[PDB]
Amino acid sequence: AYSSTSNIARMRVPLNQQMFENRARTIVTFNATFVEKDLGTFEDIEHIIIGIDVDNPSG
Amino acid sequence: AYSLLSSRNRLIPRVEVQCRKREWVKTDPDSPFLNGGREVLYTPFTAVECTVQPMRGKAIRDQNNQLMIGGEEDYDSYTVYSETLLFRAREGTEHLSDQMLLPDSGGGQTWFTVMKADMYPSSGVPRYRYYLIAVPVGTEGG
Repeated sequence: AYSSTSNIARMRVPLNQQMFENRARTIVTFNATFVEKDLGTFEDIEHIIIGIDVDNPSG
Repeated sequence: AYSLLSSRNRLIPRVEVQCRKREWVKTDPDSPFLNGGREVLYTPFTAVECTVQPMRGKAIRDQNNQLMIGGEEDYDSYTVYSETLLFRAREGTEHLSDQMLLPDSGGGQTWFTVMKADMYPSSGVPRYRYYLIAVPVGTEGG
């Protein structure tokens, strides 16, 4: 997408020491969005094991 | 002592040229400045015999018509050998540099101002070499 624009400067440039050539220059700024793809994946979680310890005073 | 060079040449043609001395004067009655309204006083004269030659190279500052942001300005110069004494400006005085009238590249005639004078005090013969630059078009120099 388009964002903004800079100042437009008009210039005169000598050529072969005989003539002045008309020119101009500007900078136009755009927005963009870039997408890239990973090189792999991790393994899934198929099985989960959890250990539990319940501290109590009776034993 | 030199003998042959102490006499006028008899093979290469030589010509005479016209010149004019230059002073300056203050005109404003009340201005406190040395400049005032400057004026230049002239007194004409001629050189006995001279030889005129152009610049030898093609350097950008030696070209005749030059391109500036305003327009194609004008420039000329020469090298002159002469048997007349011409003087440059001297400081703390009211004397200015001598000028002499020569043909230009545009077909007209204009005044050239002496900038460099060469002398050989120990030799004796009165032969000199000068280097001249054409006065800016539309003015009488400085």
